[PDB]
Amino acid sequence: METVEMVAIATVAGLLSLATVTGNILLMLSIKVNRQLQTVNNYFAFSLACADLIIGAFSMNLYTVYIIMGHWALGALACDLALALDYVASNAAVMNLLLISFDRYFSVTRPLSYRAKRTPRRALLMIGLAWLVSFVLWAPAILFWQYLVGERTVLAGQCYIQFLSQPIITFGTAMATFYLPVTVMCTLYWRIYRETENRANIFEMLRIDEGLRLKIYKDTEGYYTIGIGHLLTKSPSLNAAKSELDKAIGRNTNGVITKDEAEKLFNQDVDAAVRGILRNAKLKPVYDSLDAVRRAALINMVFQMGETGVAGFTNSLRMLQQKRWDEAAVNLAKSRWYNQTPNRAKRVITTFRTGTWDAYTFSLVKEKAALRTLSAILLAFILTWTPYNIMVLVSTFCKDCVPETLWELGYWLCYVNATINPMCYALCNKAFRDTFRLLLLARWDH
Ligand SMILES: Cc1cc(F)c2[nH]c(=O)n(C3CCN(C4CCOCC4)CC3)c2c1
Ligand SMILES: CCCCCCCC/C=C/CCCCCCCC(=O)O
Ligand SMILES: CCCCCCCC/C=C\CCCCCCCC(=O)O
Ligand SMILES: CCCCCCCC/C=C\CCCCCCCC(=O)O
Ligand SMILES: CCCCCCCC/C=C\CCCCCCCC(=O)O
Ligand SMILES: CCCCCCCC/C=C\CCCCCCCC(=O)O
Repeated sequence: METVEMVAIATVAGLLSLATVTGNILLMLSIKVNRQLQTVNNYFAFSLACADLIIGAFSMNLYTVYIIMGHWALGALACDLALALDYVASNAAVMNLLLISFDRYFSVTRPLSYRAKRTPRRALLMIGLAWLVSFVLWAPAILFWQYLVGERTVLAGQCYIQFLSQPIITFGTAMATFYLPVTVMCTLYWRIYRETENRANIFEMLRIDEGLRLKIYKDTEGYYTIGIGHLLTKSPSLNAAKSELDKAIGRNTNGVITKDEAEKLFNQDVDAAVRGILRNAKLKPVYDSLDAVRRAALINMVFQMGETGVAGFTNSLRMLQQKRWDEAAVNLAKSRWYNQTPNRAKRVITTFRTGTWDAYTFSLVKEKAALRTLSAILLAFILTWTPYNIMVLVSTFCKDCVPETLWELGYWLCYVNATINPMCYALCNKAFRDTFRLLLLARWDH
């Protein structure tokens, strides 16, 4: 190729590599230097940054030299090893995105059961298996295909994957590395968004009715409580309540906690309440029949009265499962509950009557940094890997239709995912953005 083309491509690919190596190092150092970033989900982000660092420093630079030189000069053994390192790191990134998606899925859908298992030790176990599965699946086929076929069909001065020669096998790998992971992650995201907004509404409902307290207080029984009726301990000690609070959050709070930390505790209490409802033979048929809004009004009653208290409304529960909401509203209002808390009872009864949030006046979806990051890193994956996967799709129906140049650009677009991944964290998380700025200004300072 021309000397002018060699300089132009080397500069663009070089600057892209520099942006990839810098961004993923900044992401890794951020989790290392900042304690507030040292969360179980950020262990997977560190693992993803490791895969993206190989892509930036090794894959990108070595693939660009291969295109510029127009041939492979390092030999057949260096070639297959280079391709093995490349494919395993690229798949490890996809596996890490699946780990981020599943962790976010189980922590939102199951805040009680899953957070018993959500320790850093289990995150490290899942990270290692993800990297090991990527290796066991792609490296043996990359290196030993030539021995199983009986010949190395890749010429000297050429470096490419031998088993990806036929377009149907390329499509097979595309299904396993793109089409199936994307489908799985999208289905997981629709469930995470629906669950998050559903739980938020229960949180905002009880914030109006029961009340939210950021500091440790004593309940009616005299036990230390926090947030929306979250029991810390039954022990008559302030320090014991503080120790149990620091255990539940993971930091030295010393009495005071944030709204988001109180929401985390409340969602464990919602899971504990729903566990009791399904285990109660008198509350299970009505709960299964009610919609998301009317289920929350039943949970509201469980948080105030208790399991057996709501079960006392034999007449009312029967009319709610029969979808006769005007009838059940009359029986619910004619009780000791309505007389004790008239303002709260009317709001809950109206919720059962209408099946809407008109009694409370609710705000739109508060898209938390974690939800925004997941959506950004998933869209980043779809955007950068779509060109190559469309080329694979047209390759199956069109033999040798895709030119050498297009494959080279489609390969380079897949690597751009590694460049834009730390940008997604910076754009969605304020704690990452500030640490990125902090580390960059600290590096410029000698
Ligand atoms: C480092 C290196 C050196 C070379 F000489 C290469 N030759 C060659 O064809 N590649 C490909 C580059 C793209 N990569 C993708 C495939 C889709 O999944 C994400 C990774 C597969 C190997 C080479 C890579
Ligand atoms: C086991 C891990 C795999 C890594 C080992 C593969 C060998 C890679 C060697 C890289 C040396 C860099 C030389 C740069 C010139 C490239 C010239 C070319 O081949 O076109
Ligand atoms: C050729 C080089 C390949 C190296 C890949 C190694 C596999 C990556 C392993 C995972 C890194 C561990 C992630 C957890 C770090 C915790 C960060 C912290 O909070 O201190
Ligand atoms: C775990 C780290 C291992 C990485 C070591 C990399 C060493 C690669 C060395 C060069 C291999 C060249 C061997 C000659 C192959 C034949 C060349 C040809 O087909 O023209
Ligand atoms: C021959 C190709 C060479 C490529 C080497 C890089 C590929 C990574 C391979 C698998 C190692 C598995 C990583 C396990 C480390 C555990 C890290 C942790 O979770 O703390
Ligand atoms: C950031 C954007 C910059 C993009 C840089 C990459 C530019 C590469 C573009 C393609 C030029 C095409 C090269 C000519 C190949 C001819 C092969 C043929 O005739 O089939």
